[PDB]
Formats: sequence, C-alpha cells, structure tokens
Amino acid sequence: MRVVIVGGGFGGIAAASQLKSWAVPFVLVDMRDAFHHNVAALRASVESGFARKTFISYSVTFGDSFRQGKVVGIDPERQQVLLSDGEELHYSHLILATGSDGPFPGKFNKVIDMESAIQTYEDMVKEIEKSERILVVGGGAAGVEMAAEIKTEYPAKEVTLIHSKIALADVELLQSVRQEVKEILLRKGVRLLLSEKVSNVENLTTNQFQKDMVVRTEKGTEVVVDMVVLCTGIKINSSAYATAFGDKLASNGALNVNKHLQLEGYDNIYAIGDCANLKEPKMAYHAELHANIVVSNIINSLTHKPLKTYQPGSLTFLLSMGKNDGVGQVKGYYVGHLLVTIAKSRDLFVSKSWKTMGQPMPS
Amino acid sequence: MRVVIVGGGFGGIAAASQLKSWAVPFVLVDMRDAFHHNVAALRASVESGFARKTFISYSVTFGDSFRQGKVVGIDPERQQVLLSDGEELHYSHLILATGSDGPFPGKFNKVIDMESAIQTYEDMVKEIEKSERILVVGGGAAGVEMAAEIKTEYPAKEVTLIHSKIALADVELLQSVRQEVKEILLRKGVRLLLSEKVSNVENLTTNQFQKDMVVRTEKGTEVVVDMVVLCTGIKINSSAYATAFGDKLASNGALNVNKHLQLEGYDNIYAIGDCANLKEPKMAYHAELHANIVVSNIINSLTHKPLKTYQPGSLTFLLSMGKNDGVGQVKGYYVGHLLVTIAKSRDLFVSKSWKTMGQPMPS
Ligand SMILES: Cc1cc2nc3c(=O)[nH]c(=O)nc-3n(C[C@H](O)[C@H](O)[C@H](O)COP(=O)(O)OP(=O)(O)OC[C@H]3O[C@@H](n4cnc5c(N)ncnc54)[C@H](O)[C@@H]3O)c2cc1C
Ligand SMILES: Cc1cc2nc3c(=O)[nH]c(=O)nc-3n(C[C@H](O)[C@H](O)[C@H](O)COP(=O)(O)OP(=O)(O)OC[C@H]3O[C@@H](n4cnc5c(N)ncnc54)[C@H](O)[C@@H]3O)c2cc1C
Repeated sequence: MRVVIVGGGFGGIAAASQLKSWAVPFVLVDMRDAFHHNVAALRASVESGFARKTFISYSVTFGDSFRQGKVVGIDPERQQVLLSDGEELHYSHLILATGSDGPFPGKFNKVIDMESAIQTYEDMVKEIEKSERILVVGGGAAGVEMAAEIKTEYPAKEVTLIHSKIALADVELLQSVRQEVKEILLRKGVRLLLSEKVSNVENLTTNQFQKDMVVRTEKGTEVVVDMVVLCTGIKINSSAYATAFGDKLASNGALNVNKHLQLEGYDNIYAIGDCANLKEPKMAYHAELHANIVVSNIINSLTHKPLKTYQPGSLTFLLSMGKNDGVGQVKGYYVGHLLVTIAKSRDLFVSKSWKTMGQPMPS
Repeated sequence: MRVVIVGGGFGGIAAASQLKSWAVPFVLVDMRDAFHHNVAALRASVESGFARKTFISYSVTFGDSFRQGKVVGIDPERQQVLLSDGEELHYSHLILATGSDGPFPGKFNKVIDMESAIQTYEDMVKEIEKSERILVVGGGAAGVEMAAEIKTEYPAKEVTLIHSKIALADVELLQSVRQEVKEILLRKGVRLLLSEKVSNVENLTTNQFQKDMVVRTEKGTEVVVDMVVLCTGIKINSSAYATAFGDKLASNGALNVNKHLQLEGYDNIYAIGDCANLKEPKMAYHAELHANIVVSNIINSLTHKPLKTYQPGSLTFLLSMGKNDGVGQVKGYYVGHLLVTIAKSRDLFVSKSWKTMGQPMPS
C-alpha cells in the first residue's frame, strides 16, 4: 500500500508528518525540493537574510518518502500519479494538496532547488533596495502584504498600490475589514490607486530596478516608478488533476468532496487545503486541520472502521495562535459569539513550519 | 451649565456615570424609569425570574440627575429638550444616545415603570411556557436569539423561524457567519422558513398562547402554531431629534458627526451609540467607547483645550470580554490580523450593567 501526496504545502507536510508518525507508507511529491512557507514570501522579498527561513528541505525531513517532480496527470482508475519526466507512481490512497498558484514573489511553485529559490528571493531584496519608487499591481492579499512589507523595511520609499476594485482585499472579508486594510496602508504611507486597471500589463518590466518606467492605466492615468511588482491573481492550482476531474471541478478549480474530504467519485482520493472546495476561507491553518481528518480516515479505511467527519468551526484555536498581547478589536456579534480581530504574530509563524519539519531554524 | 443626555441606554448611562465622576452637572432623560439591558431581553422573555436582572432603576443611581420623560423635540438654537408633558429642559451641551427601537420582546422603549416592565416580561414567560408550537417572525438578531433561547429552555418545543431573506442575520456579517447562525439554530432543532414572508402580518395574534393559529405566507405556505413572537424590524430611534435634523439624517435615521462625535452643524451637540452614523457595527460595546470620547470632549470644551478623536478599532478589548475559555474559531486573515470568533459569556454581561449602575444584583 502507498499513500501518495501531491503537494508539499502546509496541508501536505502535515499529512506526511502524520502518516510517518502512524508508520503508514507514503510518498510526498512536490515540484520544489523544499517546502515554501509562502505566507512569509513577501517579507522574504524585502528583508535581507529572511528568505533562508522560508524554505525547508523535504529530503532532510522525509528522506526516501519524498520525491521531487511535477505532476502532469492523475489516473484514478489505474491509481497512477504521472510526472513530467515520464515516471508514474502507483497509489492505494491519493491526497491532493496542490494549493494555489500565482506570480512571484507571492507564490513560487516551480521545479527548482532550495539554494536557487532562496537566491531568487535575495536577488529581489537587492532590486527592492535599489528602487526609490515601487508600484505594486494587485490589491488582494499578496499586494497589500508587499506594499506593507516594503514600507515597514523602508519607511521613506514611495510605494504605490494599484487595484481594479473599489476597495482592497478579498470581497468575502467584512467591508469594515476591507476599509481597515485601506487605513492600515494609508497609515504606512502607501499611495492607493483604486478602481484603476493597468493597461498592457504584459509589457511591464517586473521584479527589476529600472529608472523612470511609465505605467499607464486603462483610465489614461500615469505613474513613474523604478520597479514593478506583480501581485495579481493567485488561483487554485489544478495542474495536477485538471485532466482527470476538470469536468467536475467547481468554478474556481477546487475539488468537490464529501463530509470525509473524499472526492465525490472515489473512496481512496482525498483533497485538503486550498484545492478542496470547502465553504471556508483558504488558510494554512485549515489545510492542517484537513490533513488530520484525512490521515485519520486513511487509518480508518485500513481498519474498516467508520470515517471521521470534517467539522468546520473547529474549536482548536487558542492564544498560541496570534500574539501574546491578549488584545483584540470587537468587530461584531451573533448568536452565542463575538467577532474579533487579533494581531498576527509578526514572525508569520515561520517557526511552526520548522517545528513540523523537525529541523532547527537556520543559524 | 447642564449636559442633557437623551437616552439612558448603554451609551447614556456610561456618559452619565462619567459626568458624575467628573462632577459635571447633567440631567439624564429616558422614557423608562429603569435602564434596560436590552441584549438579554429575549432570554428575559423565556426564562422565569430572569427579567428582574434586566431592569435597573435610574433614580437609585442618579437621583435628581435623572428625569423620566419622552422627548418629542430638540431645539438646537434655543438649546431646549422638549418633553411630551409640555416641559422643556435647557442645556449647554446635548448628548443624543437614543439607540434603536422595535417590537417587544426585543425592545421595550416606552413610558413605563420598572415593576410593570419586569411583569410584562414575566407575563411573556408564562405565555411561552403554555405554548407547544411557536413561530418567530424575523431572522435578524432578535429573532435568531428568541428561537435559540426558547430551544435552550425548552428543548422539546417546536420552534419555527420565518425570515424574508435567503440567509439569516445581518448582511454585513460574513456569509460564513450567516451560515453558521443557520447551523447553530438547526443544531438546536429550530425549523427554518427562509425566503418566506408572512402575509397580513398586522392580523397576527402576538405574544399570546392561542391554540391552532394558522399563519400564511405570501407563497401560500401555512404553519399551525400556538404563539407568535414578532422580531421583525429594529430601526434607529430618531423620535427625539427627527423634527430638528430630519433633513440631515442618514438614510437609516442616524446622525452625521465629525471625528469628535459632534453633530456636523454644532459644537455642543454630540451623538453616541446606535444613533451615531458611524461606519462600525452597532453594539453596546461601542456605545460605551463613544461615551468616553464625548465626556472627554465636553471636559475639553469647558477648559478650551483640543478635542479627542474617536478612533474606531480601539485596542481596548481583552479576555475579560467573552468567556474564560480562551478558545476561538479562525475565520480569516488580512494584513497584520486574524479574524476570530469567541463565545459570548452566557450571562450576556448583565452583571456589568449593575456594576456600572453601582447597584447590587437582585437577591
Ligand atoms: C499574502 C498571503 C498571506 C497569507 N497569510 C496567511 C495566514 O496568516 N494564515 C493562514 O492560515 N493562511 C494564510 N495564507 C493562506 C496560505 O498561504 C494558504 O492557504 C496555504 O498555503 C494553503 O496550503 P496548501 O497545503 O493548500 O497549499 P500550498 O501551501 O499552496 O502548497 C501547495 C504545494 O503543491 C505543490 N504543487 C501544486 N501542484 C503541483 C503539481 N502539479 N505537481 C507537484 N507539486 C505541485 C506546490 O509546489 C506547493 O508546494 C496567506 C496567503 C497569502 C497569499
Ligand atoms: C438580540 C440582540 C443582541 C445584541 N447583543 C449584543 C452584544 O452581545 N454586544 C453588544 O455590544 N451589543 C449587542 N447588541 C446591540 C445593543 O443592544 C445596542 O447596540 C445597544 O443597546 C446600543 O446602545 P445605545 O446607548 O445606543 O442605545 P440603547 O441601549 O438602545 O438605549 C437607548 C435609550 O434611549 C431611550 N430613548 C430613545 N428615544 C427617546 C426619546 N425620544 N425620549 C426619551 N428616551 C428615549 C430609550 O428609552 C432607550 O432606553 C444586541 C442587540 C440585539 C437586538
């Protein structure tokens, strides 16, 4: 028997770690040879020396249970995972944990080695350093984070953020929250260009210092900057499984699962993390909760016992998450509950990934 | 000099308590002779003996600085508060804290004495007790709370909740939260009739046990119940001030204020709580924060010093609010912050109002 995990993200490494703890045979597959703590990728593209903390070697943790490769197909009938180098991996159980993909710096999902990936982010750090004026394209989570991280490291730089909507950040967020994102950026001094769409975006020179670049919008508006960072358009990564289940995907590319996180047509394929079509926000935190359920259900499948149900609204959230302030912001109420915001821990929980991987953080 | 406060709600009693602590002369005006902890009104209409904890005598706390009356006009030029009994109260500073109004049991804003108000809720408790089947009209906060409180006290009663929208609760809440409200009610066994509008609502027999009442919807749907509770339609109470500022109100009846919570046309009128037109959710918690700012600014006005600014997103929120569980539910993220839900304390913070009023809770 063999559990194959496609995707070594937050979900995948949680599932692999747990399968190893249970001594279930498995192979974890990822394009990269290192786990990417992608939440901290924007900080890594700004703050010198930080990128080394955001990649963690898979093989050091998992040895022969890790296999680097780019999955270009899944055959659910013969139970094969098909790689871009022609090899095929049979499975008895398949966990799809393929996450979301988008432009660098926000995402870095490609076939690359750890040192080269760290050096790609370090190169970006020097380009940022060189540039007095920087445009960020995209007002979603990655763009807001990039604007904020630049102004944190370099409070005197001129940062402009352009965004096609009326308000920043994900529509599913409370507008009270969207407006607060605007106000957080304005407090840091970022200049906002909302409802404002870059024209001929494909001709931009990105991730590079270049004096006096002129960026035009569809409104004819112009700004002159020394570097352009693309933070538009993170979408669920269906590359592994599109040819097998494309006709059955949700609109956004996510996989439809039952209450046990099994794919609807199968009892031995599961989806976790962003790529599962759940009615919950796509977070690293939930990807890990999904992994617990799926590993439990693989165990129960071996033992012919009843499967566990994924309960959204897990109560396992404590002061450990967030900071130690104990402070919050009341944002609303409803039956039995209050809505609150708390500050993220400003290490962006990097240390938890090194803990999960059983590796000391770099010196 | 005299600060007149119209409305002895959460905001008004906070402002009055603080003005008394500062020894600023004031008169607090409310229709009722007792403060109503309106958050717990639905529980008070269900649980025997509980209503006595939800009304607190104004005069016991404030003596001659409280005046019962129903304000039917404000004259901002002569600086008069006009009462329905013909009397007028001059002010040097006016705080409008008029809150929101709606049907009983959710709201109880009328000229009435404390013992009669408690007895009105106790009467409702016996009508609920008598009724095996109960319809709740309205899926906003009051209706959801009424359905939940009935099924908490009487898990075997048949409770139906009818609501005109597709989903329950305030649209400004996350749909993830609206759906969770649905799931909280379904777990308690409430039968939901969504997208479903009661026909001839004015002919219903409400707040009364009556066997075999037939309720028809605009869809022709019918249900047979023994009691009907109206929880539709809490709206900002502009009765005090409509004739003075109606032309300048926001659409929902709220008052437009500047960053110091002063009414736009005046330096000596302030608005706090629900009746202030702020871009924040209307809660008792915020009404009290508004009162702090306004009292500070009245002091600063006396001393000819600069006014304080109301900063939405106050950081003064701790584990004291909520329960002691320390547990939460992660609901989302954004720059620097996580969105979380925590459980309300299940006394619905009744004890804090008695503390504010300096009165021991009833035996
Ligand atoms: C700016 C920003 C901030 C965020 N902050 C937070 C936060 O504070 N908290 C939080 O909980 N979440 C946060 N998130 C969300 C978080 O990044 C994702 O929800 C999380 O990474 C999802 O984990 P996952 O396991 O589903 O996939 P990922 O972590 O995206 O990992 C997927 C992996 O699959 C691999 N893969 C995909 N397709 C293939 C293929 N065909 N072949 C081989 N390998 C493949 C990729 O190489 C990748 O390593 C943030 C996101 C952004 C953009
Ligand atoms: C079901 C439900 C649950 C809630 N739960 C919470 C919660 O958990 N936490 C939270 O923070 N908020 C909660 N709220 C919101 C909370 O009830 C209100 O935001 C709060 O009462 C606002 O306080 P206020 O001072 O603005 O006005 P109110 O508390 O409504 O007081 C206004 C007062 O003004 C008086 N008044 C009005 N007009 C006149 C007039 N013309 N003359 C004389 N007197 C007048 C009324 O008699 C009344 O006493 C809840 C609301 C509901 C409906």
